[PDB]
Amino acid sequence: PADGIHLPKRQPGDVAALIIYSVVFLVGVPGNALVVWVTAFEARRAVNAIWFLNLAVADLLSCLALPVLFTTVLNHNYWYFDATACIVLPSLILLNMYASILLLATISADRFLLVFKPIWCQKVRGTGLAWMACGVAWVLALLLTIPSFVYREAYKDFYSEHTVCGINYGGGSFPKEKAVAILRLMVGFVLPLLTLNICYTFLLLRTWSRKATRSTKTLKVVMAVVICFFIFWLPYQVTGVMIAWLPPSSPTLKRVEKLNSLCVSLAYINCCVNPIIYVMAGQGFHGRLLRS
Amino acid sequence: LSAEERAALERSKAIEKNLKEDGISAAKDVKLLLLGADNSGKSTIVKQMKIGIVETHFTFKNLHFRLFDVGGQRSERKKWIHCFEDVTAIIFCVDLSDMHESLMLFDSICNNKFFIDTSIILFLNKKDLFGEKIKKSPLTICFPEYTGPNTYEDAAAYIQAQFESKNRSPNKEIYCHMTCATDTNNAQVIFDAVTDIIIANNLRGCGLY
Amino acid sequence: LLRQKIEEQAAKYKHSVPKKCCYDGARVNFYETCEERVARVTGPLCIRAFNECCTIANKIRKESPHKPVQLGR
Amino acid sequence: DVQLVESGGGLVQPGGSRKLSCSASGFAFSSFGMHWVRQAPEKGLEWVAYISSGSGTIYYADTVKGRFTISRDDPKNTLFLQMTSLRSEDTAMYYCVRSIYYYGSSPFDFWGQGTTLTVSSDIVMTQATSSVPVTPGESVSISCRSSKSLLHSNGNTYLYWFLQRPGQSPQLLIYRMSNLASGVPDRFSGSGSGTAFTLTISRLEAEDVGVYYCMQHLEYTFGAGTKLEL
Amino acid sequence: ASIAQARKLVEQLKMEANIDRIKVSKAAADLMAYCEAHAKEDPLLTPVPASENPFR
Amino acid sequence: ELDQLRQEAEQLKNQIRDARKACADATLSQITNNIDPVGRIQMRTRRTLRGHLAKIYAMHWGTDSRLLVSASQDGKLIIWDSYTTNKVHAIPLRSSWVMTCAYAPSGNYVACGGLDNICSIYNLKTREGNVRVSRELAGHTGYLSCCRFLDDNQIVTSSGDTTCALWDIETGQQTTTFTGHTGDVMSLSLAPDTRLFVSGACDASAKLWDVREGMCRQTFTGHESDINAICFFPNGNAFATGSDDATCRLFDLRADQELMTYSHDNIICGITSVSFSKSGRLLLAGYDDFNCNVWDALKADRAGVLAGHDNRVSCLGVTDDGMAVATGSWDSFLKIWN
Repeated sequence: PADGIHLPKRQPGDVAALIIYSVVFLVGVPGNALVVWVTAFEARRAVNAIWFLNLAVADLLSCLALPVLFTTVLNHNYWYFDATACIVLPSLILLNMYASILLLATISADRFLLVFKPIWCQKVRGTGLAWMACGVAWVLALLLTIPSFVYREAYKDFYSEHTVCGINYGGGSFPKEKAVAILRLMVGFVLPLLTLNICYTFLLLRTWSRKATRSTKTLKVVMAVVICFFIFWLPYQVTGVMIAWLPPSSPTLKRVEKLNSLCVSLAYINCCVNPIIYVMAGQGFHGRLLRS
Repeated sequence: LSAEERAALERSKAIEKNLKEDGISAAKDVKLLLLGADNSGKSTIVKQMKIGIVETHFTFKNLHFRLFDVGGQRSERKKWIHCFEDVTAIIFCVDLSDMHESLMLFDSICNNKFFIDTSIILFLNKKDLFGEKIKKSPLTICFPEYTGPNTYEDAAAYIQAQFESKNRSPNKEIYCHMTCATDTNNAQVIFDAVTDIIIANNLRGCGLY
Repeated sequence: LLRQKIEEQAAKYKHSVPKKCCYDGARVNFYETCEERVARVTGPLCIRAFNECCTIANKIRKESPHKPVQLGR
Repeated sequence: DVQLVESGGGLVQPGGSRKLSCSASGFAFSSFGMHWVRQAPEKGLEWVAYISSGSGTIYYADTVKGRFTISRDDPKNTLFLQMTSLRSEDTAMYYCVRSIYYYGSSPFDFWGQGTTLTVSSDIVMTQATSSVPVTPGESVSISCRSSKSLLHSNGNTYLYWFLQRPGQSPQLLIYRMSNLASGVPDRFSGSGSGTAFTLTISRLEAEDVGVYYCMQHLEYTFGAGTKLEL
Repeated sequence: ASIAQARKLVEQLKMEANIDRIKVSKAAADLMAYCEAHAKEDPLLTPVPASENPFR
Repeated sequence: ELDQLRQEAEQLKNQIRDARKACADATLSQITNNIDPVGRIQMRTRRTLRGHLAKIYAMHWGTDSRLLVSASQDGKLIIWDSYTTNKVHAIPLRSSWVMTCAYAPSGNYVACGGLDNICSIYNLKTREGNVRVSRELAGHTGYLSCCRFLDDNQIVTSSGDTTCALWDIETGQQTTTFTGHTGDVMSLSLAPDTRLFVSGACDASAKLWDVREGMCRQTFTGHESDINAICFFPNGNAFATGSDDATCRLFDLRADQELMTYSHDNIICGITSVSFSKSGRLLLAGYDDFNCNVWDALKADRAGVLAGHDNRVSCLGVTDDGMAVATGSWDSFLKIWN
């Protein structure tokens, strides 16, 4: 005999985020690859393209790492990669996610600065400044995801069908999981969301009260960006905070543990829909792709 | 493998760097196509603005304004007007003391295929002495179809409306202004219009507008 | 380490049915507690042994279970 | 007009250090890539250093690498060759040689006056005739070969012919084996095929007396020189 | 006066009216002959091999 | 008195029309019908040149067929090494309003001009090393539409004051002014023998000049709108024009009339540049709808299309050896086609 008797276990409807993962992969990888292609050294003669090149690079990296997520969430969290992959791959996933978020925030700040300071800009506005801001965003994302590099490791004893990739928060009392979760929340959904909202509100207030810069396209694109960001990032952040704070003796943590995959897929939906907005609001993006 | 004459490639790269630096330096300047009728105040407006084809350049609030008086070419306009495409604005100025030549020129330059999406800074120059003309020669003389009050304000408003009526594209703006030859403020008006155009272009480049 | 406490407890067992369903009574079923796995008396000799073995397992794990965290978080 | 003047010559004890200055006036010094060659009191030319336009690339000879360094100051229009650990093999006259590199250009066109600095896988070119007597009004041929073929894959053969009149700086005669330098009389003509090269003078004049040096510019070298005596 | 320009124009017309004109058949034949003669040395009409193509 | 000779002028016009009608015993279309078609010529962009920043308006090849000239709104006149995509020179212009440029047949001098009414001639082979301006030819009262070098010491410029002139570069004077165009001259091309040239103005007429006598030899008036480009046939006994009605016409000098018209119903945009090939069988025309067309000059069929420019092509010219054709566009890009 193997054991007493096996069970195949439920795989709830929240695990059915496979559909979202595959949809995001197929709609993002080719679109983001071509967006990187057009927004590249071919178009890296203007400052306005560096931001979208960096954002599309982060999006493409996240989408290319998505197949690991798709093959793991279906595999019931059993991990079939080496421990060195368990230490580097999820940290790269988190790095690309937070790089995307912070690059979106910096793009919003850049448009706000262009609107409020058109004469201060065009004096100090070059490829160097855009590259410096993108590097700052990437460095901030790396600083955020360091606690994934230092603590994530796999373990498997008295399990044979499974080995699982997890996180080591041992040491002193000094709650580390809660501190890391609060840091991630503050630097990924409060400060970036606040910068987005403030910059876009000020941008609209300045542009609409002029009758020359006034346009409904600006309203549509900024509203779409902020609404997509909030809708597709709120469940992920709130579930992360809940799993960080709720005790392991789950009063209601079972539902959130089931919905983790759904929330992460919803988070990836925004990554998928960033290029959609970029190409639907472009200056002739399809023509540029045909020409380039 | 390149020979020892890869110094030619080095020189080419140095030339490219100098060209890029010159281009980014020139992009920081604002180009204005100054236009209008003969003796309409173009010379007066440039002289009050602190300074063949003649280019007038001045700096106002950290912007380098370049004004091109294209009135020196007594040839076919259509054969060289495509040169002045991609200018920030057209500082069109008229003489209120005059007139239908100005209206015809404004109609020609407002609906031109190159200048469809280019803002126009309209100056009703020399409005100080237009009161003297309107006090003795009513606007009915210049505009036979004009009927209504012959007051200074109403006549000026009617002339401004006639000039703005030659505009068809709703995506361009005509910032009308009056100069009266006192000036000391036309630079501010040009600066504000150029600021609007710059912000609109920045929004266009980012996909917002 | 606590890794070897399972054998220290299992030394009291003396029958192949308990032996099988203790060396496989202990497990990593993240989705269950003891009562969930034992929804039947999987004969009489396993309910006895597996109860103790799974209690040992779940007590030893919970101090630092090192559970899986789904990638992306 | 174009004029390069050098300063920094003198008597130095061996092992010391000294800097040679090349004050260049009369041309766009920034865009030119100035060289630096030397000539021993009783020998031929020997390339020393090279600094390009904008100081973006610098080269040295094997016998001088490390000890020396070349520096250019475009705003002051001067060329510096800081020499350190001087040895008795550095007793020579140092020439500051112009060169501008682009398609159709003529490198080594202008040469400096020179400063007498005295102290108390390489392509080698050989000129067989050490000296050949000549008479005015006749036609004479000077030929030098090279160990490696100088004809690059782009169809250009990189051979330069220089003439050094007695007590004068060398002057470019032929660049790339066929093109006459600007101002050289049309009497001189160049020829060659890959490795063997020849320079022919028709109706030699009494002013052409001097030593002829052929240099390869295929990669980072002169010849012994054929002195013509009337 | 306004008659000098008209006199110049009529003089120009008289001068250029006396140019001997050959039939368009001869001109077309000459054009065909030149094109046929130089067809063999046209790197655009007849594609040159990549060995002799300097832009490949 | 004016009408008394205006009637004579009209009679002379009718007489030349009748003479040209009598001389047209056939047409090129029914003579070259037995010639096999040139087929479909596909050209690929071998080299692209990405140095300019705004609106290349003109271009001229070198006699050595390796060095280009490029004049753009950026105020730079950069000449390229077309083989290796290298910039061997970068000439900053005093006035960025440039409408034309030329490379001397000897290669020593490069000219330029535009809305500044001045043909400034730049010396390349200077002893100082840089590219100075040798002479600034002034005297025109209209924009310089085109300018070509007869040799190192003679240049002919087509200006916007309805006149062309022949200059002496050493002295800087108008050696022989040409007049007779009612509208402003927009184009100019020199015959291979250099003894005569043609010019096309906005009066929809192209006239045949001669640099020695200074008079006007023949007038060709088959167009309907402003002429923007002219080029001789390689043998120098015909030329092809290009106007705003999207038709290129081939006039022949001997018969003094128009042989063929290269018009298609799918094009309604004027031509900006026209040039033949080395043999003269092709006819490369640069149209306003962002792309170039090649025409079978003996059959009028569209041999092919040269697309790849994102904006209007403003200049076009094949090399002397006929190896390649360069097209410059308002997209600030040059392309070399083979």
